[PDB]
Amino acid sequence: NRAPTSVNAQEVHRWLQSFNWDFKNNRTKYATKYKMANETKEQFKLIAKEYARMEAVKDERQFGSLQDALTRLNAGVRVHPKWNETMKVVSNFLEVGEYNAIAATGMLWDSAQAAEQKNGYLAQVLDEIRHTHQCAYVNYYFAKNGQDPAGHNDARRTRTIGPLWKGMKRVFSDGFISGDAVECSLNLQLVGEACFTNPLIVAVTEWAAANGDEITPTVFLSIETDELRHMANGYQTVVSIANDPASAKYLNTDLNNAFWTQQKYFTPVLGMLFEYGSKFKVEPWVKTWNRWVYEDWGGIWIGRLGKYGVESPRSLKDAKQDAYWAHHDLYLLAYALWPTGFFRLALPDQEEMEWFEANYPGWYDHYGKIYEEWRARGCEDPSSGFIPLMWFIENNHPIYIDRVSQVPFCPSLAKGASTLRVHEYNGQMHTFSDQWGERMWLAEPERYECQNIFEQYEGRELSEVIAELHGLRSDGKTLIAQPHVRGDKLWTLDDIKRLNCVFKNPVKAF
Amino acid sequence: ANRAPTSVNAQEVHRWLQSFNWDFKNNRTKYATKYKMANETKEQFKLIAKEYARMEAVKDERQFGSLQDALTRLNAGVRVHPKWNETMKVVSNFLEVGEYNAIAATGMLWDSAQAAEQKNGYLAQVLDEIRHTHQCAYVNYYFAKNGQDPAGHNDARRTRTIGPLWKGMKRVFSDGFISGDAVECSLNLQLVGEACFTNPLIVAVTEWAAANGDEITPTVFLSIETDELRHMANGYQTVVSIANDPASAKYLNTDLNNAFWTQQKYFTPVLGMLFEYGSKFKVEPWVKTWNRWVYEDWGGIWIGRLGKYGVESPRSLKDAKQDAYWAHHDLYLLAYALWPTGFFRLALPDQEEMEWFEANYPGWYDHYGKIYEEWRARGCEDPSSGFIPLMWFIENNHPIYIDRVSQVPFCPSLAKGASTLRVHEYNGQMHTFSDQWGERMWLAEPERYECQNIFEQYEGRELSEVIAELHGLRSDGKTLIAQPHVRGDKLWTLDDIKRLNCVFKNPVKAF
Amino acid sequence: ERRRGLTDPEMAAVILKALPEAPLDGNNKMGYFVTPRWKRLTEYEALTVYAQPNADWIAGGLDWGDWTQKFHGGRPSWGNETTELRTVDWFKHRDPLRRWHAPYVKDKAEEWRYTDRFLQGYSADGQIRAMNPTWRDEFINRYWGAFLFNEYGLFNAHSQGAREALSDVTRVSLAFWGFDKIDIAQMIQLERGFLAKIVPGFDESTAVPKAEWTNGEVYKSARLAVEGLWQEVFDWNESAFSVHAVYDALFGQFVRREFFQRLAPRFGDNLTPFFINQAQTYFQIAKQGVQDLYYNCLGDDPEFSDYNRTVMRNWTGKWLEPTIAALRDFMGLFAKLPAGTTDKEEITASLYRVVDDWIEDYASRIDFKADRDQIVKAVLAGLK
Amino acid sequence: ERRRGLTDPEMAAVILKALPEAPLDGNNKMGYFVTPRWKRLTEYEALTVYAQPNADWIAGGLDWGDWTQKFHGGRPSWGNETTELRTVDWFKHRDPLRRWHAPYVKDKAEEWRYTDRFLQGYSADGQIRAMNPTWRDEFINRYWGAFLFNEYGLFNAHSQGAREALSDVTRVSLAFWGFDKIDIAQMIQLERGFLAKIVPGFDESTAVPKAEWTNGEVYKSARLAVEGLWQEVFDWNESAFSVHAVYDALFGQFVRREFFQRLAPRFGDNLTPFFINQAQTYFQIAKQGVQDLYYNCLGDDPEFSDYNRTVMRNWTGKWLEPTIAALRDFMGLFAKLPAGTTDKEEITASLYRVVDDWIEDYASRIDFKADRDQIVKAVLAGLK
Amino acid sequence: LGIHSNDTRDAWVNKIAQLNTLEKAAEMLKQFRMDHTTPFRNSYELDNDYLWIEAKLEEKVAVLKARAFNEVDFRHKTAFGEDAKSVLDGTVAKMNAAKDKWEAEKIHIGFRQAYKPPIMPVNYFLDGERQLGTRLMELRNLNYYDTPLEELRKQRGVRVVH
Ligand SMILES: [Fe+3]
Ligand SMILES: [Fe+3]
Ligand SMILES: [Fe+3]
Ligand SMILES: [Fe+3]
Repeated sequence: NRAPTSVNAQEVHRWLQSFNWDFKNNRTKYATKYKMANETKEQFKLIAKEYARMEAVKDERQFGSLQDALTRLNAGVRVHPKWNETMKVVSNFLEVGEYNAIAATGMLWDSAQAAEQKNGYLAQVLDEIRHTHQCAYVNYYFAKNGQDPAGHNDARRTRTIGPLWKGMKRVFSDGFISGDAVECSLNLQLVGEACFTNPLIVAVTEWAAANGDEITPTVFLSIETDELRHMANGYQTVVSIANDPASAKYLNTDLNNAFWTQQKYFTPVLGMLFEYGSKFKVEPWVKTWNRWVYEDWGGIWIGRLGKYGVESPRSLKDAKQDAYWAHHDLYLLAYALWPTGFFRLALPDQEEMEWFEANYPGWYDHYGKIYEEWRARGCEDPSSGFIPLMWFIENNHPIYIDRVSQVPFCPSLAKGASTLRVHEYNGQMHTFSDQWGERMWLAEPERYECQNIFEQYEGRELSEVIAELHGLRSDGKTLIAQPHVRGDKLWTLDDIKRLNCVFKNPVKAF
Repeated sequence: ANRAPTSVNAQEVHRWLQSFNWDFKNNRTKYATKYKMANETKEQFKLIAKEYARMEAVKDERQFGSLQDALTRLNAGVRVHPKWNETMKVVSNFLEVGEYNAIAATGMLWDSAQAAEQKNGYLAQVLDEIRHTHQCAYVNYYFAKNGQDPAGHNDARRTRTIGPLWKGMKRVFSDGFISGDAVECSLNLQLVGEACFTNPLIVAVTEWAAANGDEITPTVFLSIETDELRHMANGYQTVVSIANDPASAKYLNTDLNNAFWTQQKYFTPVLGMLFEYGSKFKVEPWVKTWNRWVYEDWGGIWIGRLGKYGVESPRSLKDAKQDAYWAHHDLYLLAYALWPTGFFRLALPDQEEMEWFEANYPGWYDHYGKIYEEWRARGCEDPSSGFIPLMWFIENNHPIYIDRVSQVPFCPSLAKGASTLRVHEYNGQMHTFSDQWGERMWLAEPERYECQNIFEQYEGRELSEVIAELHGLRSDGKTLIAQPHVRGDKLWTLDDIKRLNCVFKNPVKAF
Repeated sequence: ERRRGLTDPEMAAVILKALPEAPLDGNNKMGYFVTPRWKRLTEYEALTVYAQPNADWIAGGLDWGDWTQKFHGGRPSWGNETTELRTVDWFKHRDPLRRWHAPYVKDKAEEWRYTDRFLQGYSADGQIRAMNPTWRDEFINRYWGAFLFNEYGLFNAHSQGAREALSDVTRVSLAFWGFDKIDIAQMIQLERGFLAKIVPGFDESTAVPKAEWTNGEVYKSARLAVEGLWQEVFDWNESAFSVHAVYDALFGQFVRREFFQRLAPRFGDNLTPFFINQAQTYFQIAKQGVQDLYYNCLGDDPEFSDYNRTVMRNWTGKWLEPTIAALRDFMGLFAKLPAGTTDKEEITASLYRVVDDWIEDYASRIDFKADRDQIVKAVLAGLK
Repeated sequence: ERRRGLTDPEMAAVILKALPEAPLDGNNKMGYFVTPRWKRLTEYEALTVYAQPNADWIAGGLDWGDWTQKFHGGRPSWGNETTELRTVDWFKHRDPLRRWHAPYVKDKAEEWRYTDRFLQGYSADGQIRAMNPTWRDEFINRYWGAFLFNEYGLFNAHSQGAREALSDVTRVSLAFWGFDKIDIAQMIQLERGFLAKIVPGFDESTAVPKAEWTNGEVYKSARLAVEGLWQEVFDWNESAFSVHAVYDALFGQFVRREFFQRLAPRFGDNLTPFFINQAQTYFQIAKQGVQDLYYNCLGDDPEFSDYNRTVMRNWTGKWLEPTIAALRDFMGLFAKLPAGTTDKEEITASLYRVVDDWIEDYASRIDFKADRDQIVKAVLAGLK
Repeated sequence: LGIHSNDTRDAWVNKIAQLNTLEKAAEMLKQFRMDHTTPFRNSYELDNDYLWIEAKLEEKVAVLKARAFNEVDFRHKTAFGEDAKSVLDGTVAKMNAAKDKWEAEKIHIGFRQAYKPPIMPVNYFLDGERQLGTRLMELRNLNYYDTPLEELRKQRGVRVVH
């Protein structure tokens, strides 16, 4: 006996701000330099039920897409081998990033005092759970239906053999949750998301489509549909701490540290995975990097925060100076260490060499010469008895690991930054690749104690390390990682054992 | 707190569905029927409304998520051969009408059944037929929204009423399913319709579509297919329930034979025409497919299984074999001759298709290929030629008739198949028949068959007037929906059809 | 293995070479010629309207000519002779809920899954410990169970309409209403089975409720009305109207809202109200549909408004007496409750609520002159 | 425009030329190394377990080495120092409902849409006409409204758990439990807003319920207990266990089930029980996960079972006294109901039901010695 | 030799298995943390194994404490018998009186080394972590980039190797 009536999410969110009540111990449980205001609002007026409905619609579309049309089309098989190998690393590393984003957003939700800011953070927490499961499902699907399951099916335990995993862990695991909650927000939301993760997702969809992959676009566009709320969350954090003198004291320091942290790893790794892990090229990494950092983030996004005192990072000039050759050097080092990965890597072919030379003049005389020498020595042939690390050792080109960033570097052979800093403190020696990480460590040494692969594996034979960490395929002899992407002449653990390659700590020579 | 978590599933509720019906004097079917569906007839699938809804919802979510996300991103709606786009117009619309009339037929069967379990099976089929109607409608909707040629996909429901193939389609999947005895309607729909043609036809269509770059049709039609086990169970249960009534031994064989002839008479030529002539890449000759469908699949396994209740193979089956070899080639000759009356674009066979036809149907060339080459030389595809193949038909004295019962057009003087014509004058009106079975159907049941054919409705009207009046034009307002080719230029307009000066005549006024 | 045109290089190359530069037609809307009830044509309207191949001699059809095959004796596949009501267009009806098959099954599946979760919580939570044993054993088992046969008969009253409805919109609406009726009956049975599971000694067999329905006194006239509405009405429009706008709206509304939805909670029964909530939701949806079909389209018909109103008033007068008798007989169920459960004032107020709601929603939309006092007094005549 | 490798003939040809004949590994199961709890590995376990990159020094971790970056002063990103409970493997916990994100959101979205349909049906049916005015104006508006702050505090108690959980399975479980808590609070507010919509004079502002929560007597000790559980506990395991296994199980169960779910029906309020049913379903769902994590995995740990049981008994002793105090204070809500709504016997029986359910489900699973008569006598001190 | 299992871990597990009193176990855990777990550690011998051995010692000490203490003591005392609240308040006061960032870092690191659970109850220890970390971050991040790398190297007392 009335008009049919219902209450929507907005009419309930209208009264959410009043939910929190004041008592003596109503404060954040974590250490922080900033005081978040308690009148902060959120751009999106969501309740638990409405958020569930929104996410369920997207999930039904993506999973109906994956289980009917993409499966019927063999879309998981008809993908270039190089891109299939690349998606292992990309999907698993994004999965770890989203997982640690869950914990980071939980810490942020603890920090916030306004109920609306808390609601936004909780929505992002559920979203990061969704994104974790989506990336895990990309690996799941490519394992069930892909042309090579190894690495997709056991990435969560084979990630731990290779060196790139430590840097990935720092950027998307420890940089997200370890430190001031505002600093963690800057790493995750203000810098990690606005600068890298979102354009990363879009560009990954572009490159995956170029290489016959339709599973990655299907999952990652659905992932990216959730990013407006997270960008709003980062903006809300910066707004909520903008009225505190602690902001004027510390916010620019935190933002610069977060920017350098993220860029130091996402400059070389992303470009290397794109340009060397793909057959069909979409765009040189230098142009994409310049557009992402100087155009989209450094110019527009950071400019939007000028009213709250946020300044452009002071290390942006250094990042640009070092961003030209970083991924080529990182790929040299990563191919030299192919046995330690959980993916198959391919040497550049003639077409790829010509594309590299066209887009990066001077690339050949250094990188192409090295790669052609490696190929002429049989880096791809198991009977050759050669892994490029042998070439590094013969030519007196040590490979170090940055104590802070965990990124491998070869200062005596790099084209980009070629500075090495070694310090001895309390019976230990630490090697740094730049001034910013060196300052980070000198300022707070106790935060940076991760052992690198050369210390954990010091004095151990490579085959023993690979065997112990389960780096083998189902047959028990063939390695997950290979120096090529063809289906024949795969390297076995006996091939690695015949080399007799024993890990050494490069710093002992000092 | 204090108990174990418990629930009730569909089976535990269905266990008592048979007692829902109670006995009162007026508890009987409202429709005329010779048979008596026995009560205490059980159903194979234990379903309640909510469980059925859940299982259909899973499929719907999967299918629509596939269509809205990956197939739209891949542009799969455009990257389809033009011939298959034109073929899908007809296929989707005609199957949609079949499913829609199946809704009413299954409602009639639900009225007829006396056991609550048979009623439940029929009700589940009713909801399924609604689902399939909306699914075929959605195939047309998607191809109109995203395809290379929306016209015909976007108005098939009112532009189908111009051409002659629609009348026969209506008889098979519209009037055959709902007009007549409820058991006869079931035999047309379930025992013969689905089991013999529609069931295998859906999978065959998905095969031919996949071969032609079409991914929308497989996506929708395989989900449609996932439902047909319950419908086959419904047909089996119908035949079982009427098996013990003495009327079965009198009437079941006659009804089954009439239903089989009704279905085959239309689907033998039409399906072969649509498959072979409406596609670029061929999956299989229609002769082999038909032969596998009717004798090895349906007339064998299926009717062999049903024979234990007094069901026997139709007596017109040999005549169907005799007439099925050349049926679809003749039908396409006629259908192309009348291309202005369709809601789809037709094309002549090309050189590879002509060689494929002559390889799979020896002797196909000297008749059909030579006629098509004559037409192509006459400029049948050129709007400035002023020639439509109907003009050649009239010139060479090859009149086209319309079967009074089946509504299938036929040209006896040119057909390689039946070639038999019957003309009777009864009470001032003349009727033309192409077979003995339809002639007997009309002689026994004259008041059931009274449909006016296109030559009677259109008698004396110029072709352009008919096309314009029925809205057979594109959004331009002058270009026709139907074309004699599938190219993107040199399309015919209403002005060309008007310049032809083609005026429909009644072929039976010559007698 | 199979080579697909979309993915296969050579086949895809041929297909792409055959494609035109732009779509042959700029009109990419699949129901552009349908008159939209709302601002823009909806997906439901496009997928539904005009799916029925009616000729122009059935009001609103777009085809021409007679049916290809008719019944023995010549009655058409579909025809105007199957209903009393006339109209200028049978395709004018729109379901106010914009409800085609996909959304319908989606909603019912949501409700099914939520019901399963609720039952698991209710059993694991031990909420049965509060229910009154007498209410559960005597009224949930026998009388609420006896109502499932009323719902089943109302469901079966829809077969004539499912076969004879003269448009696709009307057919889909009628089918959905009938499916909702059968769903409610099955939900009653499901609750009885659940109670048999969690209450030792409770019998889920329908023998007792069926004996009450077919041989009892409170459901006698209700059973007679259901039988008449089901098997003695050959007009699909009469079946739908009398079921959903006369008999259900009064008797079923009183039984669900004013006796079980009202008295069940008083006995510590939060289980029956859970299902009666679904029944009421279904009733309100069906009521929107029924009002749209019979009052907005046929009752407000520009050319047959008065005649349709006369016909519906005749039907209301015909089926109101059996409905009043069903209510009068069901009144006897109040003397079987424990003393003090309810009194005459509450019963009278609930009857007045149901009658006034009916008069507002249905009786007044066709100008049917109904005396609320007379109807309520007639129903109360059998209170003892 | 853009050429795709799956459909473009040249790119497709190159890709197909590069492919191998058969997959390079026969093991097409992601997470084949995860130990399955059930017969065969599920998608929940394949997608969830080992997603957290723990090292071996955190029980069950597969990685090695220290954290790359830690807190200022050396606090690890994750560590064993953040909880009292010790385990041989933190990844052993499996949610019995096996719900990862997709099923969780699917269920909650179904519940939301069914809630919307039910609210529309309830408003259209005019069932608000039978609800008692005093109950709606005082008890739904003020006290039921005040309970949403209790639910909100219980929700906020999950923050440091969502940050500090040492396992991805445990983290997902904790996040889902907290999200359900916030959902319950927002559903209480949604019911208040609905009543404001369909009842003139009803004020949806949270000022009255919030004043009752922060300044009234009935919820004083409940508010104190919630504040302590939320902001005074830095152990995520203690927070989750004490919220769900001690405080919620007793106080929230009595409030939701034995007062509002029990007394709302007596006042014609079928609207509050609809949302209390959802709350009870959420509670019974979360209970299985709580028992699996704290009794199956930690309490029954092969090497730390005795120690974990000692710690959890310590927590129960710590947090039972404030829970009993909250119940004792809430006992004063019976002095405000209209006389005759309930007697002392019904209250005592409900209290015993709640306490017995707690002892069976939780207290006895860790060998905690609880006297039901002692507890109920202590709680009833606040009644008479 | 092994990443996850080796002779050092086995020997330390054997050594741990023979702690029977809570006093000895707590003393061993404290000495281990002083010797092996910080940048200020006395030796980097166990760098590849110290975290796992520390976890094993922590488990042993936690079990022994739970056995030895009562509920109130287990909630409010450290393994050495001190009042956790008094220790926390004293450490927080010393941090608040800290003059520069070097003293603050020393205080926070020493607190972590000496009172990390299971030596101290988790509630008290994490509250102390909150407050001490707030103070230390405030002192450290003030004028972060003003000191040149040469002077910062001198302040940290590092030997520049290359
Ligand atoms: Fe994310
Ligand atoms: Fe994000
Ligand atoms: Fe169908
Ligand atoms: Fe069917």
